Amino acid sequence: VGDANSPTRHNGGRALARTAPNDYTTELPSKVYSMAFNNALSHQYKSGKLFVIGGEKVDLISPTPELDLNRLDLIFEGEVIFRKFLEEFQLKGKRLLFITDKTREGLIKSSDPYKQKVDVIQKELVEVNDILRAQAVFIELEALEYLAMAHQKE
Amino acid sequence: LMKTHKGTAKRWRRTGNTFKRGIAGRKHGNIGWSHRSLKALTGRKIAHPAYSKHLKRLLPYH
Amino acid sequence: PSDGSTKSFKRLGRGPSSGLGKTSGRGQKGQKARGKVKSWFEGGQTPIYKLFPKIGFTNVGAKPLKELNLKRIQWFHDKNRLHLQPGEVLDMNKMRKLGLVTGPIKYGVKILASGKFHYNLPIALEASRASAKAIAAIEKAGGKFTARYYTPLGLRAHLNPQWFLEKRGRVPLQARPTKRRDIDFYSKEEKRGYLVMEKDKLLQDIKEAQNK
RNA sequence: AAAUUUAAUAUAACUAUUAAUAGAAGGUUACUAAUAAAUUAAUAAUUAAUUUUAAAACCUAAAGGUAAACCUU
RNA sequence: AAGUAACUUAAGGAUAAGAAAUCAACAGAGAUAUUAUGAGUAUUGGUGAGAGAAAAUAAUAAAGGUCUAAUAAGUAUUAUGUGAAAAAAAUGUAAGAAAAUAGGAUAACAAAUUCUAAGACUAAAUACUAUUAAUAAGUAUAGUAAGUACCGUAAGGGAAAGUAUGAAAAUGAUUAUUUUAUAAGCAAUCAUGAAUAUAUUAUAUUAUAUUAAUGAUGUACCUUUUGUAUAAUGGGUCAGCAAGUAAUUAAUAUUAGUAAAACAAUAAGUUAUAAAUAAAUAGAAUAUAUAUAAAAAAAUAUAUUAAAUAUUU
RNA sequence: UCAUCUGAUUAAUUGUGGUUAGUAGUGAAAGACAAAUCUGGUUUGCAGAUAGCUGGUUUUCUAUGAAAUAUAUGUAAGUA
RNA sequence: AGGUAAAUAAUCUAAAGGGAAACAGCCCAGAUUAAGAUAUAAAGUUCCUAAUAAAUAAUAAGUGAAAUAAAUAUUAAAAU
RNA sequence: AUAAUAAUAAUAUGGUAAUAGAACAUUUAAUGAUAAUAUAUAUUAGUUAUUAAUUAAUAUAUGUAUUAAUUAAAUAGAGAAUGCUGACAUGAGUAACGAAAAAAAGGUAUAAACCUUUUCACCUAAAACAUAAGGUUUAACUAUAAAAGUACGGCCCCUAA
RNA sequence: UAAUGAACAAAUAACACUGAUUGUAAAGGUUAUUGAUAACGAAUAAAAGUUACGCUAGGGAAGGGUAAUAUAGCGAA
RNA sequence: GCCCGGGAGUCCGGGCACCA
Ligand SMILES: [Mg+2]
Ligand SMILES: [Mg+2]
Ligand SMILES: [Mg+2]
Ligand SMILES: [Mg+2]
Ligand SMILES: [Mg+2]
Ligand SMILES: [Mg+2]
Ligand SMILES: [Mg+2]
Ligand SMILES: [Mg+2]
Ligand SMILES: [Mg+2]
Ligand SMILES: [Mg+2]
Ligand SMILES: [Mg+2]
Ligand SMILES: [Mg+2]
Ligand SMILES: [Mg+2]
Ligand SMILES: [Mg+2]
Ligand SMILES: [Mg+2]
Ligand SMILES: [Mg+2]
Ligand SMILES: [Mg+2]
Ligand SMILES: [Mg+2]
Ligand SMILES: [Mg+2]
Ligand SMILES: [Mg+2]
Ligand SMILES: [Mg+2]
Ligand SMILES: [Mg+2]
Ligand SMILES: [Mg+2]
Ligand SMILES: [Mg+2]
Ligand SMILES: [Mg+2]
Ligand SMILES: [Mg+2]
Ligand SMILES: [Mg+2]
Ligand SMILES: [Mg+2]
Ligand SMILES: [Mg+2]
Ligand SMILES: [Mg+2]
Ligand SMILES: [Mg+2]
Ligand SMILES: [Mg+2]
Ligand SMILES: [Mg+2]
Ligand SMILES: [Mg+2]
Ligand SMILES: [Mg+2]
Ligand SMILES: [Mg+2]
Ligand SMILES: [Mg+2]
Ligand SMILES: [Mg+2]
Ligand SMILES: [Mg+2]
Ligand SMILES: [Mg+2]
Ligand SMILES: [Mg+2]
Repeated sequence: VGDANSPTRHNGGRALARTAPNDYTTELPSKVYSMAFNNALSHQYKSGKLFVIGGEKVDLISPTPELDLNRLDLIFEGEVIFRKFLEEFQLKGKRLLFITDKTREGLIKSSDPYKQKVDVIQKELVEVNDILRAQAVFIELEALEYLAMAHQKE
Repeated sequence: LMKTHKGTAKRWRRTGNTFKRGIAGRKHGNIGWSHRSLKALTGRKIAHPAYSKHLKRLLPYH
Repeated sequence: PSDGSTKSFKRLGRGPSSGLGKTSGRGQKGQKARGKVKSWFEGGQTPIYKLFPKIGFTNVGAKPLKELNLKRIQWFHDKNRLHLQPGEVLDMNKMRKLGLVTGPIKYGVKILASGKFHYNLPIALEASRASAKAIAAIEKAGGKFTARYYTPLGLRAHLNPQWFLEKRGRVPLQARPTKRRDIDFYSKEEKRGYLVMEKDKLLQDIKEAQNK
């Protein structure tokens, strides 16, 4: 017997212990990442679960209706509206992802009752996982454009 | 991090894939031996395959 | 993941049938089998490092130049990725901008004649030097080569003076050569150096000094 | 229309990271070693913030000693 | 190993460092602190084990500059003994300067550059603690008890232990079925009667299960060995725990992305794009032409390389 | 422990307190003792010292499958 | 010398199966899993124990019958 | 011009050290239907060329899977360390129960062992009576060990080492 | 067919190869040569004993074989 | 190798480097 710290004995240490902050971070070429992002988006579009929202920037064929805007934004009434929307679109239980050009605080507030199934993400911080995870994605037109620019090709 | 074995570096030098080195045996005790024979002991020489692995490990950045 | 990307790693000491059972690829009972012995240990015979004489020295004054072949330039021209009517001289900076010479440039560029037989561009070229053959080729083409001197800092300035401008609203002027060898090189006619092709003041000054 | 589940939260865990903020009583046994306000905001009681205020034995190198919780001034 | 452990002393919320007698190279920069690159490069070592910068470019950072010295000798310097494996700045002992018309900085000298010692202050990035908030392919033997019980004269060491549930095993008693008092050996396997049990298709001359009639076959397992039934090692049985992991690099492979470029794209930088030489101002059209090295007037000769209506490696 | 044996006014025995010990004391000297035993204690730390040595290294299935020779070795239990 | 040192070949090492009573190294034969009809290897065929019948000689000692003990002596038998 | 499965012919399939290839169990993370007629675990009997899973019956949970599957990872698999911890065996109901003198009657149709009486014994310059030190207060105990001091100690005064 | 010795560190010459701010130098390198490690692939410039007071890790890195000798017996004399 | 002590030479004894 040696000291009582040998992993051979019940009270002792662990052999080949893992220690404090374990670093699991890995690399990926930026281009590859961009491609992956693009691919994800494409997949979503193919599914038909990509929905784009916008107005101010492009000429509209049909005129934007009253009582509803193109900002991706909303007891507080907003929550009720959100609920109604959900009911309409048959996507109550399923997880959804709002990709937003800026911090639409109101929207987030409205959604937070359904926080478990709702991601609300700022443009720059959207992840491939988040898109893939989401059963239906709602994105601003401007945000979409930005994303495209980012993960271009050249 | 890992580092070159400096002795090895001093002795050996990288030429394409392999390494070159000075022939051993010429420093002294040369007289009486034929100068045509000692011509062979001058000049560089290329690393034998046997020891290439070792060389590689020794000098990982060459 | 893509087929062929990943393998299972070999799990040692995990039962006999796995293949790497008890001894776990080590064999029996050696120093190797438990303790560490340096991979390149030779058994005590004088090692490959210790046997041979140590040779040469590293010239720290040396400045290795990036080589650039006429052939590459020609290829670029053919492609149409070479825009030189705006800037009539193709200097090192210009080359780097183009892509022509890629990666970092520490000391300078030497032009080399690889595709001299197929080179035909009536262009003004500037670099740290060029092989005789290359020079000849250039002259045949009806082109004009001159070989300039750049110190590290000077070279850096040349490559992107924009940065310098951004920093301190100025570009540092070009240093004269000071090392005798360098001076000699630039004087030489055959090397096509910028001291005699431009008729520099420095040379004149030197001459004056010699006289008096 | 109340219950059930799911996820989060305590005065009630530690460990690592990241971000913010700041740089603080133990014992012993007993003649047990306690509190009192005011002002301001919120709404007479109120909670909070800002304050002043009473008590608090003995021991824990240097009133001076000793064999810590004792003795001597 | 290592100026690490340890001991000792002293201060503070932080401390240290800090506005060049610094770096550099004749072009320049402009305090410190420490992270990427530079770079495992220069430097160095019984030239072994091994050790290893700086400039420069980037980040992090804060307003980062600013006088508090009547501007500094037993000081600089020298000799000598010590002194961060590479780069000095320090220091014991004695000798001992100079006024910006002057000093320091490099084996040495000559030029030239640059800074001004012997006077000073300095936030921020940082270290450690404590609290709060968040995130956990973290912990219920890293989940609050206890520094208690107990052990030691002492320094010191140091347990168990949440609540439910529990047909887990080892282990004990008992009952049932079956075998067993003329039989001898890893206690199993295969053959093979008989007895018992269960079975909602046993229709039976049935099927499974249990069971040491009887026969044949059968030197435990591991370790270590030329070789083990060995009378060589190890294990009383069961349950739980007990061993190829991580960081920073290098080389090969496979697949993916991009591709004469790749990664990063603030600028750098890394690898590739040209081989060779100790090094130097040298360097590419079938080879018999050419490049580099030794040689030389130039070839030859040796080695390695490049080079074949087209679209570069 | 029992028996037997030796000293038993002394270089005697013994109580109470104190001093000297870990490169290290004490020692009519045996390397004897320094808290059940020391050619130099114990505890904490350096610390996961080092070990060419011993032991151990946990599922299965497939394919291939050796060596114990030479050379060198402060080397012959190792390693190239 | 079941010794020691090398040479050649095999086997064992790392090889189970049949034989050699038992057997690392001998004699045959290389087990992917079964099945069990036909060839068989080495070894065997009174029983134990899977399988046998013949021919010609010799032996009378239990010689011998899967591990041959020598010089020599005696007795016989052939040949010259 | 592929894959999956099935044929036909052929060759190959012992294996230590070792190399190569392919799977399964366990646990965690990402995605994720479903349902008490469901699930999880266990026992028994089946099934599939079977370390695994599944079927049926049975028992216990549980308003119910980090469930199927694909990835990512691992404190990822144990008869082998004179391993470690816990539990339980074996020797075994064996050795021993530690210097030894007990008896009766009664407490008490409860006593070899507690108490009382009597008898007998043992120690007696002690196994007695006073004390010092020491210590889980062990005592004749909580209703508890009483001091102005003189063959009473401390503190106190005074010093030794 | 033997007549020999690595690297490292020193030393002497030649080379014109680099010359750490430039120029010189110093220093290094290239070429040629020098002296030994005989335990002769050379651990360091430099190294002997004892332990029955010893300790740790390990390994075994009278029996069995043989019958030279011994005893005993035979054949020949 | 260099310098001594007993013009050149021999024969002897001291040192001084070399000692990787
Ligand atoms: Mg194996
Ligand atoms: Mg071995
Ligand atoms: Mg082993
Ligand atoms: Mg081995
Ligand atoms: Mg007192
Ligand atoms: Mg300070
Ligand atoms: Mg200061
Ligand atoms: Mg260091
Ligand atoms: Mg100053
Ligand atoms: Mg005790
Ligand atoms: Mg055997
Ligand atoms: Mg045993
Ligand atoms: Mg005493
Ligand atoms: Mg003695
Ligand atoms: Mg004594
Ligand atoms: Mg095979
Ligand atoms: Mg060894
Ligand atoms: Mg033998
Ligand atoms: Mg073996
Ligand atoms: Mg066999
Ligand atoms: Mg074989
Ligand atoms: Mg076979
Ligand atoms: Mg017989
Ligand atoms: Mg016989
Ligand atoms: Mg096989
Ligand atoms: Mg494990
Ligand atoms: Mg187990
Ligand atoms: Mg097993
Ligand atoms: Mg075990
Ligand atoms: Mg018995
Ligand atoms: Mg008995
Ligand atoms: Mg008894
Ligand atoms: Mg008794
Ligand atoms: Mg009675
Ligand atoms: Mg008396
Ligand atoms: Mg008494
Ligand atoms: Mg030697
Ligand atoms: Mg030797
Ligand atoms: Mg020696
Ligand atoms: Mg013997
Ligand atoms: Mg014998």
